[PDB]
Amino acid sequence: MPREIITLQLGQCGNQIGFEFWKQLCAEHGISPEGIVEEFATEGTDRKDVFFYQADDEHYIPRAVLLDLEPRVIHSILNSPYAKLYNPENIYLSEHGGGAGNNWASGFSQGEKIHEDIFDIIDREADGSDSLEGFVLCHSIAGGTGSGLGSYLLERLNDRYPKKLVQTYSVFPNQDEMSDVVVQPYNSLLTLKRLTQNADCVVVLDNTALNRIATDRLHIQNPSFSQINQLVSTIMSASTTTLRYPGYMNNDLIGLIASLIPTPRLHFLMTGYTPLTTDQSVASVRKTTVLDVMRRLLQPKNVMVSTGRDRQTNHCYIAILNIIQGEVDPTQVHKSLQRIRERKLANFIPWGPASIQVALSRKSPYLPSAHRVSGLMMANHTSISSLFERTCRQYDKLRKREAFLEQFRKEDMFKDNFDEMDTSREIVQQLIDEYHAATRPDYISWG
Amino acid sequence: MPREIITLQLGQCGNQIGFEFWKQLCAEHGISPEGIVEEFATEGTDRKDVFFYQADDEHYIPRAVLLDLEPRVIHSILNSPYAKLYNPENIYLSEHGGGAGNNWASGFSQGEKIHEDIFDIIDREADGSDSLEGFVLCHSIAGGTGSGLGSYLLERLNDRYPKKLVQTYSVFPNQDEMSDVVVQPYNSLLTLKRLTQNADCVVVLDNTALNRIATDRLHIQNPSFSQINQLVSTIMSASTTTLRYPGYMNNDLIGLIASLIPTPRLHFLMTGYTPLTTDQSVASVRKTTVLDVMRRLLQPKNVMVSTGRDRQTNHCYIAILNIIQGEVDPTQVHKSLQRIRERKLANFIPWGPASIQVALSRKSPYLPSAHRVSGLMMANHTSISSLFERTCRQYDKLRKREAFLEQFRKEDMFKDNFDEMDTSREIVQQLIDEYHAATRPDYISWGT
Amino acid sequence: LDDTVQLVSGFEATINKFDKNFSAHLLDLLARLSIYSTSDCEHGMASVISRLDFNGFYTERLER
Amino acid sequence: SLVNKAAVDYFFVELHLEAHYEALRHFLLMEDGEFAQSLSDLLFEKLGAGQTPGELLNPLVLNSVLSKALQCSLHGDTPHASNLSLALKYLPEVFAPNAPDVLSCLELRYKVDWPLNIVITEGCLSKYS
Repeated sequence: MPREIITLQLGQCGNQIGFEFWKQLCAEHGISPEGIVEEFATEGTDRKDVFFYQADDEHYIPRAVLLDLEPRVIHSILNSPYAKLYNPENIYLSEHGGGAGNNWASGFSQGEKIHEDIFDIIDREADGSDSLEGFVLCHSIAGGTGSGLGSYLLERLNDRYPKKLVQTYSVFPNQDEMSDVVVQPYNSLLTLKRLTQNADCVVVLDNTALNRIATDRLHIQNPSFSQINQLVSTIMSASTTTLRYPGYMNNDLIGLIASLIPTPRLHFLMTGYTPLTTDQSVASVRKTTVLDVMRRLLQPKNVMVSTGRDRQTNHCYIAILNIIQGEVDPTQVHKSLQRIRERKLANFIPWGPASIQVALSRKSPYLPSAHRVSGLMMANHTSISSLFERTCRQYDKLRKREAFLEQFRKEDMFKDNFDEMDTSREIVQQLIDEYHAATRPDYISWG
Repeated sequence: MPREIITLQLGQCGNQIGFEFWKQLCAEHGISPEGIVEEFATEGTDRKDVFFYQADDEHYIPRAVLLDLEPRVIHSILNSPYAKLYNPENIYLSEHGGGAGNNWASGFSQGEKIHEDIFDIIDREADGSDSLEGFVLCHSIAGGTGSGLGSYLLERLNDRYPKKLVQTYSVFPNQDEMSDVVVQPYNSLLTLKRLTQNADCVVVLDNTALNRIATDRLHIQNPSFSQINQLVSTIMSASTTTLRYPGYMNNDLIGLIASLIPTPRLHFLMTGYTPLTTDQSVASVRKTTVLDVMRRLLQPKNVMVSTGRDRQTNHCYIAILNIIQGEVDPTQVHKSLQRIRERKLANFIPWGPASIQVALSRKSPYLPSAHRVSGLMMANHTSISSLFERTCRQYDKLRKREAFLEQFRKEDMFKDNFDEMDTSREIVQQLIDEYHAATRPDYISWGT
Repeated sequence: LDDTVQLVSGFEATINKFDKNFSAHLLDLLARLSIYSTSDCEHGMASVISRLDFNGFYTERLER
Repeated sequence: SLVNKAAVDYFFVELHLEAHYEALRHFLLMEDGEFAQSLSDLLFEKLGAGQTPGELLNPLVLNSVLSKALQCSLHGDTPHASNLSLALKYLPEVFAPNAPDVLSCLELRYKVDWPLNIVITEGCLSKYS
């Protein structure tokens, strides 16, 4: 049975990501914005039960629990196309509407106040899942609502499902874009803290990389938080297509992630996608070959992680697995490997066996794919530490500067100091160093 | 011959619930509000005699007895479209018109005053019934009249047919809401007592649960009292379907409750229905799946009994029979069972044989089904004890405070003491404990 | 009506013995049905068994 | 040439050779990813728990595993999936620990009717198994 994933949408960015994810899943499965399968959606080959629950034989409800400390995001969700996708009883909006004041601690305290409702929502979504593996929380670490509520949701998932894995998709603030959330580094630190203590795996999503991709590839001069969240949801959809369209390979999450996560602590993954195309460029179905795909994957414009230019450490990929969906010629894969070897396009860890795993996945029959072949890469790359190290450095810089702490000082967790943010930054730095260490032979003795 | 059911309607709320139940039964059997068989009721496979009696060779009269201590409700019945449905000899109206004053004891004393009329109604319905199985009393536990008179009617049904089975759909008052009827907890205790002593199976209809079902399943933001009474009537219908719709199995009330009631004391049943829809919400034929039906029936928000979410106690069904009608895919049933097991949505009794009996029947052409496929479950479930235990605790809390007893002290039954309220609370507590035991293997020794 | 209690307990014991014999024959039938459902991997027959043995009372007796 | 053309048309339209290949892809190639995942998890749980072939390959256990995998599979209820059968080549006394061939006793057979059994030979079905 599929490993079902419950999606928790927290704050403005988290709710936007959840809405865009539900839109993409509906489009791929031919589900209307109301949760009803469209008459054209005759291909019952999609796995709704991974991310959606059936309310009836016809109505598909996302297995999503919406928790926010600010009413703005919930109101925007209720005005989105996915308003009818989520179970309204699984949507928690703070009655006070006052938000978290861009304070992670306020959002966390509101999540704690709505803990019972949120965990009831999560359990209701889980009961709609035939073989629920655990919960995946999608949120941003930079805001107040999405950060605090995301940490609260992760905590409550850990409390309710302590024997189940808890993975989070935590969006770290953009370091190249000026965040409107001046307290974003503190919020990011608190979210990394919660991922360290209550999540089992944290996928670091650097908003800087999302903005860079929007600028260079999507031609978006100023990527909004909503646009970054929608890009993240599109990436998650493409990576989860093999979960949603069951096939011969990659029928479970653990099979996909096993090659990417060497140690329980070394759980910081980098992603890659190929071919990369802008949403506007759907028109030209480029006959991209596996060699062309691999060449495009090496372009920084398609990598979902903004690694700093470390001049001292030659950060590298330990291993990369590309799951390619669509028409793929094995001979094209072979030519791609040949060209990569001649060009030395990938460096692997020297201390153990590593390779490019290939998973073949079907495309949604209801969603026209602009690409003959598409692929998600999951990779363990030491450069992912540079995103985590940069987030930690920003957290430490904000705590040391007390920047935007007055908004955080309204919440008890951050009222007197940001010591929790600085300790979180140190823990995230140690995590980054361990991820970088996993590129080295001494990773065998790590820990 | 059909297993006839005598309907006992007590007080304003009970009489309204009984009237709506008889209306629903008539609609399912194609009986007009005047007692005439509708021309559309060409499927002679329904048991009209289960819910209606013949008053003469041509007129079918619902087996309904209207009992009130206040004349307003009886006059409203005689002024309703169902005025010709009820036997006029089965309508007892107190000459004093004063009602029970929201006092359970006053309602009981009025039932004693109207004992002769009620037992005459029961005997007339039984003699008009070729194979009378027993009486089903529909009443509310929250008022004064409907509770006391309902208990009186249950007592008289047990007295007249002591060798016949008596199943009841007994609506217990909500114990978590502060009732404006301060004596409601005593009333609730008396109704649970009567269901425990004189019914063989009691389907608990919590008006709180009815409101929850209307909100979550029927999308009714503010369930009206009429909507609550219609939900109670729906619960009674689901619990009585095996008596009212004859098939290969469960063709009698005693046959229906035998599989559900392992011991005489563990007779407190909880009910669930899916899909639940408000009369106004007929428009959208929801493609309800077997998985969705079973999940909502096991969901307390859609269950016509409001059990709290106990995380510590594995409350369970003693027995459940689901009669499912419509298009059912075996693969969908299998996926439903898989999801139910993974979510542990239903606990079954460990102490006795229980199964889902399936009878295949054609549907009534006269009853519009809002669902392409529908199913009723009648179940004996230990979570109904949570309603009965809470009602008993509230009764004890009121009796210890003598709350609202001044209205009862006006009636002879409560003039000197409130011992009837304390005995009712004790009976409801014993019923709750026995129903909880029926979820456990030790139910064999329950009540020892 | 309630020696009457003693008569009732003796009747109950006789009923329980008859129930045991009936349950044994039903368990043998259920065991044969289970064997048939297991040979042909017929999920339909497993659903039929789950209808007949929803609480699992006869499943353990058939296994026994 | 006329006979060959008419035979090709008969095999495609009447004998549904393409439909037989589609069924082989759905069931034998584990195209139902959910069924394959459930089967793999149940197999690895039984092998790691040391269940014997008489315990693991018992018709009740095999039928329950197949039913659960088909119920969890989107394609498990398909008529092509109904042509799948889990059979035992041999009954091991004990599941050898860390043996990769522990589950080699299982065979998936595909039934071919006349005249398709001339083309889909028992050797072909044995190779598929």
